[PDB]
Amino acid sequence: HFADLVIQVIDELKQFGVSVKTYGAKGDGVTDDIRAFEKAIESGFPVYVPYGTFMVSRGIKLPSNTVLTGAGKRNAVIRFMDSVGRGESLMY
Amino acid sequence: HFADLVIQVIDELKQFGVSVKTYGAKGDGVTDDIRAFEKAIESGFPVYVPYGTFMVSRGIKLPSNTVLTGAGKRNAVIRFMDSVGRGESLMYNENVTTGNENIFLSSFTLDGNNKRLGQGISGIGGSRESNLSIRACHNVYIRDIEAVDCTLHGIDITCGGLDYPYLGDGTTAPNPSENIWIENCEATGFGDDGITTHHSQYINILNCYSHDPRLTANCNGFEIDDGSRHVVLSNNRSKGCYGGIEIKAHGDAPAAYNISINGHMSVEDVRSYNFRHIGHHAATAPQSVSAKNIVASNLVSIRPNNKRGFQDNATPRVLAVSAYYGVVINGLTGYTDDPNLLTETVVSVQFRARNCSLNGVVLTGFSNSENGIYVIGGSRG
Amino acid sequence: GFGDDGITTHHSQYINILNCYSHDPRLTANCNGFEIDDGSRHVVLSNNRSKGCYGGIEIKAHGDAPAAYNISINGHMSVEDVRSYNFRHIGHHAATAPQSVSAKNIVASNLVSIRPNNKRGFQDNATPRVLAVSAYYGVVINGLTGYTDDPNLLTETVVSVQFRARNCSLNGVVLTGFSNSENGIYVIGGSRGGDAVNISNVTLNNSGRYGVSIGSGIENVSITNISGIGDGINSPVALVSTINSNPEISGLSSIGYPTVARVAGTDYNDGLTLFNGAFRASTTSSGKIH
Ligand SMILES: [Ca+2]
Ligand SMILES: [Ca+2]
Ligand SMILES: [Mg+2]
Ligand SMILES: [Mg+2]
Repeated sequence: HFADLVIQVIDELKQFGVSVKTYGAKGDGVTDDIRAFEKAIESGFPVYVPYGTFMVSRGIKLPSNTVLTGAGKRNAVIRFMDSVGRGESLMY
Repeated sequence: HFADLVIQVIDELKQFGVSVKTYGAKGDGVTDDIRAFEKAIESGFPVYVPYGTFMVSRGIKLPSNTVLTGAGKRNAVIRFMDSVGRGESLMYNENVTTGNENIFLSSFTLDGNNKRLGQGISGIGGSRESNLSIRACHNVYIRDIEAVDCTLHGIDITCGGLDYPYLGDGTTAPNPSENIWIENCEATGFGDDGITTHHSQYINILNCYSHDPRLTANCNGFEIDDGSRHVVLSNNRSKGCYGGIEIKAHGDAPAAYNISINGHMSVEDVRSYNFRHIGHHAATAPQSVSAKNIVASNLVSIRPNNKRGFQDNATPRVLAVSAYYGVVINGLTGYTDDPNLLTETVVSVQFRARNCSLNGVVLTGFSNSENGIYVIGGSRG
Repeated sequence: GFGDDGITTHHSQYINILNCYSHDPRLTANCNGFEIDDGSRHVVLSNNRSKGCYGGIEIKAHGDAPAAYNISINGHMSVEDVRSYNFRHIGHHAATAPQSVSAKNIVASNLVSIRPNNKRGFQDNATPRVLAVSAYYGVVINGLTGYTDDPNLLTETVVSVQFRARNCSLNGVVLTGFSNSENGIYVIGGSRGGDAVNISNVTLNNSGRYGVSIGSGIENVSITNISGIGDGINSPVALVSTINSNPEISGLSSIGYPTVARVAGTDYNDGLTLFNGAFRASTTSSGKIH
């Protein structure tokens, strides 16, 4: 309960803007983080992606005027889950 | 005791991955932070380097699949301590013999601290004592790195082993580096060459800047040396060096072949573009079996001179081609405001060189040289 | 590890693709490192690399598509691809087929093709090329280097201009190591061949049994400054070869080729200087010249 206050101080500092973990992203290579992304992008803020394997169950949609910068190649990873259907691009 | 909890919350957030300060790095310009680095890299996490002068007592080894990104040039600085011995490169890959894979180095200064050794000293032998040394490695991406005060090279790409191999001409050395990318990097105050390749293939050197070497020998801004092949150099700059770009080899080495230059600026160098194969220039000497294929465009040579007296005061050149077969030059501009710097020959093709195309050349200001363009004849012309 | 193409454009304009790296596709169809496809225009590609693909860079279109036009390449490295640089317009190659109204304008510099091969068997084992130009009008190439250490990978033709292609300039070309291919540079003639092409400042280091080859029925080709070496070639024939007599030729030299020039079934063993059409030299003024 203590760490959550420290986190929510940083999440309002917005060093890179709004982090995607602020909206409930794990990036643990298992958890479906799709809803965290959609929320972060529609907020109107530059979305940042820190370290982790951010799994996804459906394609990430990108509206107008979006800034999406991560921590690097093989650092901030975005992946489709082993049970995603057909017809969608990972990012579009 | 309170701050330590706040820190250890952030250290688990991993905004850039694991910070190097998490493992006990100070970056205060005094503390030896070597153990903090080694721990961070072996953790399997992308290591981040924040602000500070991160001192070191021995060379940083880099295993396979490492991401090492800092806070920028002249921001995240890595330095050798005033009491480090001889025989190590500031940063280099762990497996010296068989190399490593998938290394990514971004946004930091590397101060080799050659200053500590005294005036006019270079590497003790082989690829040893560079600010960065990539040996026998596959898929290496080097970005936004500044290499200052270097013992040997700023950045060196080579094959397996600490010594450079000399298997004669027409040979291809074992364990070569492969798929290398070097972008936005800077090399200065080096002992031998700013940025250099050996016995390695598939390399893009882009938008870099090598300048102002410490010494007076074969001190080239960019040197594509022994055994090198399939290299593109694009939009780099060199200044105050002997050769702006040198594509050569030694006698007992195979010459660099299939090298491309997509634009270059050469400022106040001695021989702005110098291609040759040492030991294959004389008439009685055996013919090079390796010195082939150079394509160069948009070459700029500015104020070529030898005021610093490189290579026993070798005469200045905008371009010199020797031994090589198949050299294509499209669009070359040589400019000088001082006619006394170059007096012999502005451009020359020589020493057994064949199949050369000079197309679209502007040479101006060389109003005191004997020859603009000179194809030398004679016994080995 | 892609299914179709590494990096690709369609029906879009104003694009800079810079310092990228597309390689090693999963499949075996039209798997190109970079593919500037249907409807594309005004694209610059600079200092990219491709490896282990079919086409290193492909600028094409499909039959029912307009061809990519006004495309620039400011340097490229193509490693172990099948057809390092492959330009065409499918459905506009055959003689009876309608002429492309879209396949125009390609400018390319500092092109590097390394070890072109088809070991993986792309496109029904299509024959390897350093460069292949088809259908397109107005192709400029300045500074091209093809290199191989293995002569068996490419055996047919190192460079070819074909399938209704027009207005092509090959300038500053070094092809080496292709000592087992039939042709270094080949402008194919015949019913749907290439025409209106300039080949200048070309050095062939053991590359092609026929160094430069011009097919039948071709009206307008210019060949200047070609020099070849053919010692290490398996049974070399001619440094330059031309089946008809109306290409123009100057500045030919070679060592190791039994014939420097074969033109209209005639050996010119130490080279030729040939101009066609009205001629005038060292005169102040003139009227009509047939
Ligand atoms: Ca040197
Ligand atoms: Ca395709
Ligand atoms: Mg060297
Ligand atoms: Mg397509």
